[PDB]
Amino acid sequence: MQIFVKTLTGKTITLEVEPSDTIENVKAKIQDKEGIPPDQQRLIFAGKQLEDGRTLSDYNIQKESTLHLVLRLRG
Amino acid sequence: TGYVGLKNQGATCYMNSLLQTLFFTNQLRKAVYMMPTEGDDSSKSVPLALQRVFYELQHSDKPVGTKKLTKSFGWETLDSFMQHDVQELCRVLLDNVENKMKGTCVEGTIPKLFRGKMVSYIQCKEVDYRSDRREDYYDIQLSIKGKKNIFESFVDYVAVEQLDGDNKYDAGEHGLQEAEKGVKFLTLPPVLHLQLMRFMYNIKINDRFEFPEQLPLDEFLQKTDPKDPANYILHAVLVHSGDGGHYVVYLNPKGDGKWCKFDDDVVSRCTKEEAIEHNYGGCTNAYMLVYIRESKLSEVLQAVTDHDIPQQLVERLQEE
Repeated sequence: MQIFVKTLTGKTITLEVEPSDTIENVKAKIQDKEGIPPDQQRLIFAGKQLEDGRTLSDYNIQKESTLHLVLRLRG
Repeated sequence: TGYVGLKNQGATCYMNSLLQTLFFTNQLRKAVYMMPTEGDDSSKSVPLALQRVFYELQHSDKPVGTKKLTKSFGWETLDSFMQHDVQELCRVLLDNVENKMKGTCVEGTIPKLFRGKMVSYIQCKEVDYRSDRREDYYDIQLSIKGKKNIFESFVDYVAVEQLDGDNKYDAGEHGLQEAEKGVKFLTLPPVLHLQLMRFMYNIKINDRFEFPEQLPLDEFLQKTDPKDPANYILHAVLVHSGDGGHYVVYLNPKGDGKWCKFDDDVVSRCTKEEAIEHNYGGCTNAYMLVYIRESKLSEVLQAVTDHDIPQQLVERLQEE
């Protein structure tokens, strides 16, 4: 399915994903298209930050849903 | 100051800065107080810990501690000295409490305070095909690089995009097709949480970005309502300093405009200039912003007394 990922520029990129995909699988597709190393991605859907281990189906994520990519400011 | 600070276990700057923010969100704090915590198992109950920390920030005359709360996270004391992103915690923490509030007298609180809805509109440019998607949100990620202020940031957010080339839209029977995509806000929550995207790829954008003490966001709704215009008043500025670093929160708790600064154990009075303008940046700058909807300030920031802390809780807390 085609979901949407808003990048660190705010631009929407298209991502090709599967309800089976885990969040680490999704993060790698993002690295493949935006270059962001997975160790630094934080993806926000409906105010939930998605967890490495769960899949996209566990968040009712579907075609044309939109993820928001975010990095960290540690302190 | 009249307000108590919070001890830094080592790197809990992020937590103390949010714990203060969620504490002064009075309607939330009353709601945490009214949560059925039968003592549970302390080192297992995040709501109990939040009630402890909230109770003492309301009563103590000396810096409050965070030990039990980080315990309740399932954390060891070394995890108290790793640095962390304040917004990641808020996402994790408020999601925790939200589900812990289900089936209790306070269900719906966190979404009623913080949850808004947006609409995404997609229309093909060379075929007759349109689609819609409505998604809830508890925060808004605002772009920074190239935008001078918050106004230009919502303009960009609601601006119309070209889904083209390596990002054509999957228009069903029509296949991949060029299209336009546009976002609008259907509703904005009583407490608006704004995450400024102070990062490019971690470089950390330290540019000048100006936010105001009042924010009219009617221009970014889909249908404006004249029975509740969408003006938001600035409540909190979660300021980050670094590249790792340190976290501080500037707050006018009562919504009156008399601000204080919360640096872990030290709570200072300070001026508007020091909390707003001095935090535009251009190492120290706002990372997260809390605006409260003007129509709802009286309820959100209603004043909280010992009459709002259930007695069973005080007895549990005291005898401990």
